[PDB]
Amino acid sequence: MTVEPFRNEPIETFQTEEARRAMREALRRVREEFGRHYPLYIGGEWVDTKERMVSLNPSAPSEVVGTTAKAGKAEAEAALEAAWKAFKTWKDWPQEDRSRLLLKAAALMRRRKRELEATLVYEVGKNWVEASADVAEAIDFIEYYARAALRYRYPAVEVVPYPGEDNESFYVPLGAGVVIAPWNFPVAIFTGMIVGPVAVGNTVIAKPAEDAVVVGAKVFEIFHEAGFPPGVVNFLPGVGEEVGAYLVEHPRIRFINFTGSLEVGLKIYEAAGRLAPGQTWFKRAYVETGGKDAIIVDETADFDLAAEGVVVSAYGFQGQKCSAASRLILTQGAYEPVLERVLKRAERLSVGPAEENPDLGPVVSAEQERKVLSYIEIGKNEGQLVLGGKRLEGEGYFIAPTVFTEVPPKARIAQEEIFGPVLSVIRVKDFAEALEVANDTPYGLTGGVYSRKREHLEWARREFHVGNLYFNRKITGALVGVQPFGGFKLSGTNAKTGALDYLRLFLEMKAVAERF
Amino acid sequence: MTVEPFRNEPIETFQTEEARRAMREALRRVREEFGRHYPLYIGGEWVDTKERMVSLNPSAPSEVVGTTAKAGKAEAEAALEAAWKAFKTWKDWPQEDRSRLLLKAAALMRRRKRELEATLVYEVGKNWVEASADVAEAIDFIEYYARAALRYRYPAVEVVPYPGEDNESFYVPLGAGVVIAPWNFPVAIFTGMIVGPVAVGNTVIAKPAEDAVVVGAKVFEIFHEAGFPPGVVNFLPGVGEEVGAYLVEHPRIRFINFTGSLEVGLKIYEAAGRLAPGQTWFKRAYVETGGKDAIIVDETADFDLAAEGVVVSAYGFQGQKCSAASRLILTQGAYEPVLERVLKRAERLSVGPAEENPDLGPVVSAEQERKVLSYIEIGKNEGQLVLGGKRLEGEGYFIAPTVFTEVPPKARIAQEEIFGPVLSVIRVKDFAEALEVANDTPYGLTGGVYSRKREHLEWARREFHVGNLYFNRKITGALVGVQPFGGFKLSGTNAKTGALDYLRLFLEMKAVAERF
Ligand SMILES: O=C(O)[C@H]1CCCN1
Ligand SMILES: O=C(O)[C@H]1CCCN1
Ligand code: NA
Ligand code: NA
Repeated sequence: MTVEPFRNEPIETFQTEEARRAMREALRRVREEFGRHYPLYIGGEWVDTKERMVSLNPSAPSEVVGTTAKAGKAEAEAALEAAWKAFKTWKDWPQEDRSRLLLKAAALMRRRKRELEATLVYEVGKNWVEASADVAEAIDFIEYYARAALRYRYPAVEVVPYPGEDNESFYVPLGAGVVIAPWNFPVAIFTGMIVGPVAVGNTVIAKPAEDAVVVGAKVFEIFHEAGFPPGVVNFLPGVGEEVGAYLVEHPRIRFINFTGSLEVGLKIYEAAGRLAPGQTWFKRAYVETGGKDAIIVDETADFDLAAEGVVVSAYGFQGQKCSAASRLILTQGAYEPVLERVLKRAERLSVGPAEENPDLGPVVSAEQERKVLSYIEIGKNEGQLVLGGKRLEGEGYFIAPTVFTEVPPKARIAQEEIFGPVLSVIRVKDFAEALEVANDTPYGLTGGVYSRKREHLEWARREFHVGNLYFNRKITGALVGVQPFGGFKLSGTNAKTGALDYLRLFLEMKAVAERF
Repeated sequence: MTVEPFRNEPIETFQTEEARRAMREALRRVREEFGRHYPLYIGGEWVDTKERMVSLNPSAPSEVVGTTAKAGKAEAEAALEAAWKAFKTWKDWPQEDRSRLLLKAAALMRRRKRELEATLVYEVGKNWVEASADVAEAIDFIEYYARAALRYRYPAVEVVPYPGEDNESFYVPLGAGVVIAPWNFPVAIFTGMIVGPVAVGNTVIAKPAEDAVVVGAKVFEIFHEAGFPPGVVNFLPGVGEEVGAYLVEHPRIRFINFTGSLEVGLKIYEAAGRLAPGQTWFKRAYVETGGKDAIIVDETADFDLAAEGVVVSAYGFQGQKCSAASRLILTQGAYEPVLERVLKRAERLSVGPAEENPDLGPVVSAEQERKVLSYIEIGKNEGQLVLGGKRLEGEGYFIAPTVFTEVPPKARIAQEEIFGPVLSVIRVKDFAEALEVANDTPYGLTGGVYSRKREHLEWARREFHVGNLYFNRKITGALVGVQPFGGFKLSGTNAKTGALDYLRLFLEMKAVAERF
C-alpha cells in the first residue's frame, strides 16, 4: 500500500477570517447540541444502560455538554467477550487491510476537525489552538501508526540463514487488552492508545476519562463509520474504578495501556504483575504517569525567547499537561532578568470561558480546582507567592496563573505534579547545580534548556535525564513522528508514542523452521 | 568497526582422532583441578568469604568438582554498589569499544572451548556433544550481541524532520540489573543473559544456579581476562533464595533477567511490579519459565525420521531442557508405526557417566532425581508405562529413558513440566485434534510437527501457538541468530534471545530537539 510520506497535520491558528468563521460555526453547532446522549459501544453497536453519566462544561458547570451510558462489570465482561471473538479474525487481516481502515478513520476525523475542536473547547475547556493541536495530534497518531504497522508485516524479522532450512520469524498480535485514557488529551491520547494496538491486530476495550466521555463517544462515531469489524474497538465510559479494576485484574485481559496519574499507574503496574486465577500469560502494562518538568535558563540565553517559552509551557492548557513546565530553574545571572520577563508576560494572560479563546480557560472539574487550590495553599507556606494564587470570579473553574519564587528543590510544590497553572521558580548557582536540581525528582518526562553555550546544551543532552528534551523552545506539544514521546523513572515505562517502537510493545514473535 | 558477517560456532561431533584426543586432554586437565576454590567476583576482583559452596559430579556424587564462595545480603549490596559506580562511566563507552570487549571475550572463550565443555561434562552431566553445543551457543551469544548492539548506536532512531530544528532520538542503557541463570545451560544461557544487557551499557550482577557454580566461575575468568572494567559484571554464587530475593526486591535494582521454573518466575514478575520503598522507576523483568512441548506426527510423515527427531528432542541432555519434547501427539494413522519406532530407538540408548559420552548421562542432582521419580510414580497412575520408568545402578543420578502411552491430554504428566527423560504419548483422531491437544497447556515455548502435507504444516505455522515451531526436524537446539528463542503464555515474556529485539529490552529512548 502506497500513500504519501507522513506529514504532521497543520495546527490551526485561526488568524485568517475563513478559520474564525469556520470555528464560530463549529462552536455554535456544538453548543446547540448540548445535552445529547451517547450510549456504550460494544461489538459494533451502541448499547445503552439504565444508569447515566453527566459531562459538564468547566467554563460554566451548570451546562450539561452531554450524557453517556455508564458501564458496569457486566458491560466490561460483554465487551471483553466481543473483543476476544473479534480478535480470532482481526489478527488474520492482511496488515495492508488494517492500515487502510486506519487511513479511512483519519480522513473521517480530518473531515470532522472543527467539530472535534469545538467539543474539546466546551467539554474540557481548551482554548481554540489547544483544541486544534489535540485534534491534529489524534489525526497524526492514525496516519503515523497506519504507516509504522506495515514495517512489522509478514515476515519482518531479520534472521541468520541455515543450510537445508527455511527459518522464518514473524510478529503476531497479543489479543484483547484495555486502554485507560486521560482527560487532558481526550482526542489525541485516547486515539493513539487505541489505534496503535489495533493497527497491528489487537482488539481493545477503551475506558475514557470521566471528564471527557462525550468527545470519546465522537471518536467512536468515527470508528463505527470507518468500519472496524464488531468488537475490534469497544467504548466503556463508567464512574470511578469498577470498570477499570475489573479489566485490569481480569485473567483474560492480555495487556493494559494507561496514561494518567502516578497513583493509578503504580497500582496498575503492580496488578499486571500478578497471575489472576486461571490466567495463562504474563500481562504487559504500558503506563505513562506524568512528570515534574523543568526549564533551565542560563545567563547566556535569549531572555525574551526564554520568558516566552516558559509562559507557553507553564500555562498552555492551564498547565494541565504531562509535559508542562512546572519548574523554572534559574542560574544566578539569569534569575532577575528572566523572572521579571516571565512575570510581565504571565500577568498579561487572559483567563476566561474557553469559547472566547482566552489565553487560559478553566481547570477541568471541581475536583481539579480543589486539588490545584489546595497545592497553592501548600506553596504559600513553601515559597514566596509573586503572581496569582487565587480562584477568579465566576461559576466556571477559573484559576489565575500562579508563580512561586525562592522554592526549595525539595518542597512539595517542586516535587509533586500539580497539573494546574502553577510555576515554581528555583534559584541555583551555575549550570551544574541547574542539572542536579532538574534531575533530582522522582520523574523524567520533559525538560528544557535555554542557553546559547554549546557546551551546556550538549551537557544537558547527555545528562538532563528526561525522555523528551528541548533546547531553545517550549517543552510541550511533542509532534507525532518527530519527537517520540515518553519518559524515564516514575514518568512511566518509556513506551515511546508517535514512534515506530511503540507498536512492537503490542506484538509477540514466532520463529518457524522447516527442515526440507 | 568491521568484522566478518556473523556465523554460528560449529558444534564439535568428535568424529576425528584429534578432537577425541583434544577432549581427553581437556577432561584430564579439568579433573586435576577438582581441588580448586572459586571466589565471588565483585568490582573487578575475586572476593572470598568464610562460608563455601560445594559442587558435586552428578555421575559420581561422592566426587567434588570444586568449591566456591557463598554470597549473602552483604556481598550482594556490595556488588550492587560496585555495579552502579561502573554504570556511570560504562554507559559512555562508544558502542564500538563495548562491542570489541565482547569480541575479545568470545575469542578467549573459543580458545578455552574444550576446558569449558569438559567442565560441563563433570559438573552438570552433559555428554560430549551436548557440552559442545552449550559452549558453542555461549560463543554465538557474545558474537551475535557484539554485532547486534551496533545497530543501536548513537543516534539510531528514525524520526520525521521538522523545519528549523534538529530532532535526534537515541537509546541509552537502563542501569544495573540482576541475572538469575539456570543450571541446564550454565555456560550459554548464563553468558547470553549477562552479555546482552552489558553490550549496550548496562551493568550486571550474575547469580549462577547452585548446580553449576564452577563453570559460571570459569566464565568469569574469561570476563576478567578480556578486561571488563571493575563493576560491569559481578559473580555471586549463593545458596537458596537469599541473594536473588534481596536483589529482585531491591529499590535500586533496575531490571531482572531470569531463566528457570515457572514457580520462581511468577514470584519474580509479581515482585518486579511493586515499587520497593524509595524506588524511583518501574522495574523491567524478563522471564523464561519453561515449557510442556509437543511433537505432532501425522500419517503422511516420514515415520523413521520422525522417530529419530522425537528421541533427540525427548532425551537430549536427559530431557532437562525447556525445549525438550515431553509430549508426543500422534494421529490415528501415525500412532502404531511411530510409537514402535520410538520404542525401538529409545531402547538402544545408553545411560552412564557423562564423560564416557553415553547417549544420556545422569540427571543433575539428588533433588532432580526425586522430582523425576515422583512424576514417574504419578505417571504410572495416569497412563501406561511402556519403557523405562526406573533408576539405574550407580551412585550417579542415572534414570532410564521413559515412555508413557494412552496419556489423557489433561493428566498431570501431559501438563506439568517434569524436566527429566520422560515422554508422554497422546493418541488423537486427526490433525485438527492434534493441534487442539498441542495448544491445550499453560505453556507455549517449543513445538514440532512431522508431516509431508503442506496444508497441515502451513496450518500449524498459523495456529500451533508456540514461539519456536520446527517442521520435520528436532525441536531443541535453537541456534543463536537463526531461531530467535523465547515463548508465549506461561513460557515467559517472549524476550527473544539470539535476536536483534533482545537488546532493545535493555535500552530506553531519549528524544532531544534543538530549535536553532
Ligand atoms: O503535550 C505534549 O507534549 C504531547 C504529549 C502527548 C500529548 N501531547
Ligand atoms: O535447547 C534449545 O532449544 C536452546 C534454547 C536455549 C538453550 N538452547
Ligand atoms: Na466535562
Ligand atoms: Na553440581
